[PDB]
Amino acid sequence: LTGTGVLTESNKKFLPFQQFGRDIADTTDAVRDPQTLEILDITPCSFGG
Amino acid sequence: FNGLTVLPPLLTDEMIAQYTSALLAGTITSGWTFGA
Amino acid sequence: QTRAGCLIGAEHVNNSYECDIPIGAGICASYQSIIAYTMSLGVENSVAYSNNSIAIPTNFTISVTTEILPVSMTKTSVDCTMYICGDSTECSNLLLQYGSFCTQLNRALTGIAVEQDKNTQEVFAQVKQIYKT
Amino acid sequence: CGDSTECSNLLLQYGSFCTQLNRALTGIAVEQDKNTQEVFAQVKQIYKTPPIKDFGGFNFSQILPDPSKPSKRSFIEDLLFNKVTLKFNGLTVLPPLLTDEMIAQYTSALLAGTITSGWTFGAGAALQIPFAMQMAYRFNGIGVTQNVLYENQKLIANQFNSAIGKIQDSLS
Amino acid sequence: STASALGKLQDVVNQNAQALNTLVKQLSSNFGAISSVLNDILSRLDPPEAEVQIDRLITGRLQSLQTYVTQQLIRAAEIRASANLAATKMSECVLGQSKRVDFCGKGYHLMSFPQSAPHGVVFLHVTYVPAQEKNFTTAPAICHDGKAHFPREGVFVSNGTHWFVTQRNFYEPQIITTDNTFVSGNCDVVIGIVNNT
Amino acid sequence: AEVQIDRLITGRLQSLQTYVTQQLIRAAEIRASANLAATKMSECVLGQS
Ligand SMILES: *[C@@H]1O[C@H](CO)[C@@H](O[C@@H]2O[C@H](CO)[C@@H](O)[C@H](O)[C@H]2NC(C)=O)[C@H](O)[C@H]1NC(C)=O
Ligand SMILES: *[C@@H]1O[C@H](CO)[C@@H](O[C@@H]2O[C@H](CO)[C@@H](O)[C@H](O)[C@H]2NC(C)=O)[C@H](O)[C@H]1NC(C)=O
Ligand SMILES: *[C@@H]1O[C@H](CO)[C@@H](O[C@@H]2O[C@H](CO)[C@@H](O)[C@H](O)[C@H]2NC(C)=O)[C@H](O)[C@H]1NC(C)=O
Ligand SMILES: *[C@@H]1O[C@H](CO)[C@@H](O[C@@H]2O[C@H](CO)[C@@H](O)[C@H](O)[C@H]2NC(C)=O)[C@H](O)[C@H]1NC(C)=O
Ligand SMILES: *[C@@H]1O[C@H](CO)[C@@H](O[C@@H]2O[C@H](CO)[C@@H](O)[C@H](O)[C@H]2NC(C)=O)[C@H](O)[C@H]1NC(C)=O
Ligand SMILES: *[C@@H]1O[C@H](CO)[C@@H](O[C@@H]2O[C@H](CO)[C@@H](O)[C@H](O)[C@H]2NC(C)=O)[C@H](O)[C@H]1NC(C)=O
Ligand SMILES: *[C@@H]1O[C@H](CO)[C@@H](O[C@@H]2O[C@H](CO)[C@@H](O)[C@H](O)[C@H]2NC(C)=O)[C@H](O)[C@H]1NC(C)=O
Ligand SMILES: *[C@@H]1O[C@H](CO)[C@@H](O)[C@H](O)[C@H]1NC(C)=O
Repeated sequence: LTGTGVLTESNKKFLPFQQFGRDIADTTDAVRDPQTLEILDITPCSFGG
Repeated sequence: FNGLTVLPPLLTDEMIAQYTSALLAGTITSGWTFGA
Repeated sequence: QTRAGCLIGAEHVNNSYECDIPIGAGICASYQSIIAYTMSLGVENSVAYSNNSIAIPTNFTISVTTEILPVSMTKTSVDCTMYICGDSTECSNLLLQYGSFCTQLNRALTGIAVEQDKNTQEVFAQVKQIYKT
Repeated sequence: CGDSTECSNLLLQYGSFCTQLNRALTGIAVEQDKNTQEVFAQVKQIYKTPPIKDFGGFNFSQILPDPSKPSKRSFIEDLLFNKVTLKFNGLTVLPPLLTDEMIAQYTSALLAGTITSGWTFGAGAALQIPFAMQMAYRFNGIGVTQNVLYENQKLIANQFNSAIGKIQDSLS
Repeated sequence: STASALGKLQDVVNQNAQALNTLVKQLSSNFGAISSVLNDILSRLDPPEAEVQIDRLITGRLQSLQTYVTQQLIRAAEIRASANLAATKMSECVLGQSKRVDFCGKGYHLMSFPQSAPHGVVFLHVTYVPAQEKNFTTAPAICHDGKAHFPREGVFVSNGTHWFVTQRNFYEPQIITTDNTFVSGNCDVVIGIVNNT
Repeated sequence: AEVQIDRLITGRLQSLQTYVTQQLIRAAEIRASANLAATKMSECVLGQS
């Protein structure tokens, strides 16, 4: 799963069979690392005109 | 966000309320005479 | 069966009430079970006209009614390259030869936003000073 | 696609343009219906003219509904209807919610209310007022004292009748 | 208590949100290409036909964006019309008493009060509505001494025995006097005269 | 046949979108006319102007 953004600690709960959640419109919002099996949070860095 | 942004309105809700209150006090105390 | 089409699951009624869920061709349905009937315009009355009779009211009431009007919407801006290419170089190069669509695309949205601010300003800022009760 | 499975599969991957198209068309249709509703349904009840008609010499016979015709439409309305003249592969025409008969009913109700009551029935409950006693007010609203109307009642009625005949002749 | 009263504003908000949401959702459409994700199609081919696939994506997304802009323009025109109407009502009913029938409020108008709303305005119109009618007998003129008297302002009524002049919107009789009626010639031509003093 | 079907689909879709847009413009015009008609109905039939 390839994507760009900043990674932070997340308190959301995955069931032991999911791998990565989303919120709406199919935009990834939380990913669990394959190694330490920890749920993170994804937010892209700000852009502006 | 995916390259799509929302911009804040120039007038915040507070000054909108201020306009409404000014209009309403004017129409109570003065009537219509403050419209000219 | 009606002019609008074929209706299944509702039973006809010879009466006539107000219209709840409009169906068409002058008929509509409502809930008692579900019934479909003919729309009724309202209570029919015959005003007692003559050539030497008038009716003058004797009392009055004061009523207060609401009226709602939208005046604005959210101002939105868009970026072409981020939206279409998703931060890629070759995609940007390919898009480069399509001429300048993006200039007028952004121009239209900018005009929309300016118009929104103008709308609110002209609707509300009808006074010069700020009075106080 | 014209009822073809492969065309439908190919079209399926073009996103959801069709939902937007159908939504827009449905919005247009609902707008049409609400449009007619707001322009015509301006009254709360349905009024009726008295069986005997003596409007101070004025003559609305060419404008009031005629019971002979089943549609109960006035003569001018029939002329207008006869003047103008007007489902294959997905196109469909839906009938209006209000048929012509109820449109004629609202027209007749408005017209009979404004003959008898005046402007009052739009602002509460209709009140009786003789028609010769109503045009007087309508003079008093344009800077002409009511003194005129009563002294020229018959002439005004004749002019109104002649105009209402000439309008029919020109239209026909 | 009653809900579903702020219908128009809620519908406006929902329309804008839905348009934005479907515009975002359009990004996951193949549009006739092998995949809707750009990185994979770049990483799974060579430029010769990768540029063709990217051309497909560019065309599709450009059409989507163009359609979205067009809808925005149409809705903006409609909202501008509504805002112009709102400004007219604000300047004609709030800052003055209106005379045009059924412009603001059902009945005779008295005043209006504005209140803000998340994306619009709410008017409270105060109107005057008569009630408790009655029945009377009228006559367009009064013959006295052979002359005709017409009312300065009001209308003639009678409760069966005596005649009075009243205002036209609230039952208030007054005895007829030569200072609220004016003369116009002799009464042999008006249709509806009645004898009185 | 896939490419030919794609061409036909694109052309017909473009035509349909054009038709819908013209319908929308005409509908806005008709709505403005009907608003004027309703105003005239209220102001001139239900009272003097
Ligand atoms: C991959 O191997 C490493 C090395 O052991 C695992 O890391 C250990 O994880 C457990 C439980 O999470 C800890 O108690 C150990 O202290 C960790 N060891 C080190 C050296 O950090 C890791 O969990 C493994 N990943 C898997 C199995 O998915
Ligand atoms: C006009 O209407 C008002 C109410 O709309 C009447 O006021 C009521 O009068 C009765 C008897 O006098 C009282 O029992 C009620 O409590 C009154 N209501 C209010 C709200 O005050 C008034 O009497 C009517 N006047 C005329 C002349 O009809
Ligand atoms: C009101 O106007 C109508 C207009 O049609 C008059 O009806 C005509 O009356 C004349 C004379 O009686 C007849 O020769 C015509 O044939 C009638 N026309 C129709 C279509 O019936 C009617 O008489 C008028 N009423 C009054 C009281 O003047
Ligand atoms: C004014 O008088 C007329 C004539 O009597 C009234 O009209 C009738 O009123 C009676 C009331 O007993 C009803 O039964 C009739 O049905 C009415 N006639 C019609 C044609 O509807 C009228 O109601 C009176 N107005 C007021 C305000 O009392
Ligand atoms: C019509 O109204 C007039 C004036 O109000 C009435 O005349 C007087 O009515 C009072 C009672 O309201 C009596 O005490 C008087 O004797 C009446 N006459 C005079 C000269 O004052 C009249 O009675 C009313 N008639 C009807 C039928 O309502
Ligand atoms: C109001 O209408 C009545 C009834 O139609 C008219 O009364 C008629 O008056 C004439 C004389 O003017 C008599 O020859 C009739 O017999 C009366 N008819 C009835 C049924 O009694 C009255 O003239 C009309 N008045 C006005 C001003 O229009
Ligand atoms: C109103 O009063 C006039 C004036 O008296 C009446 O007109 C007279 O009527 C009588 C008999 O009807 C005649 O002998 C006179 O020649 C008429 N003129 C005059 C100057 O007296 C009239 O009849 C009365 N009634 C009405 C309804 O007008
Ligand atoms: C309606 O009336 C017709 C004839 O008057 C009758 O045949 C029919 O059964 C009636 N329907 C109902 C639901 O009463």
